[PDB]
Amino acid sequence: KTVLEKSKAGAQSRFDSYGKLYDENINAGENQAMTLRASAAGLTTAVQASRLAGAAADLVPNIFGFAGGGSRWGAIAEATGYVMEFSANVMNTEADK
Amino acid sequence: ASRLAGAAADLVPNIFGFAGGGSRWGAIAEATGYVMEFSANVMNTEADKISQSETYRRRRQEWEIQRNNAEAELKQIDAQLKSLAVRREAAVLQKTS
Repeated sequence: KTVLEKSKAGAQSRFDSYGKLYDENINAGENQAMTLRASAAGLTTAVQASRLAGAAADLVPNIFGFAGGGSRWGAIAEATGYVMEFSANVMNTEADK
Repeated sequence: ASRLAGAAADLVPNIFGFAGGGSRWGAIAEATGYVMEFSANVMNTEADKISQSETYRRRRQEWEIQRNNAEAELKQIDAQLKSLAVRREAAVLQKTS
């Protein structure tokens, strides 16, 4: 009986240890790190978007004033700017989270 | 930070020299500098210092479980040695019989 009781205690230790880890899905440190990356990602995205929008201010009137594709020579760069600077970056950011 | 402080210093007469928001075209650059060079930068930096510490904490937790498993076995074995000793005495009594 004593041997079985020691076995029981062994299983009980494992049960409680895995129970606790299971319940504490994400630790405090892990939550702080996730929070910081999420905030940094938001800030980073805001910068990429602000930086592009700032530049866009001098491109928009050329985009509007000229007609054509390759012949405008600027609308494509701004459109592709948005696609890589913002859309691709946001998708990858969300995928990582 | 020192690289940014230099770049930010260049904007002081451009920020406090103009009343307005985005139309200033100064503050945007200062904000893109600060937010990406320092705020997002440091938050991500700390996020990895934190996850590295958590990585080690999780590793210790797994080691704690394995140590405890071994400990439980040591206790079960001592209990088994005791039950065997009793069995041995019974064998001695059988010899007496």
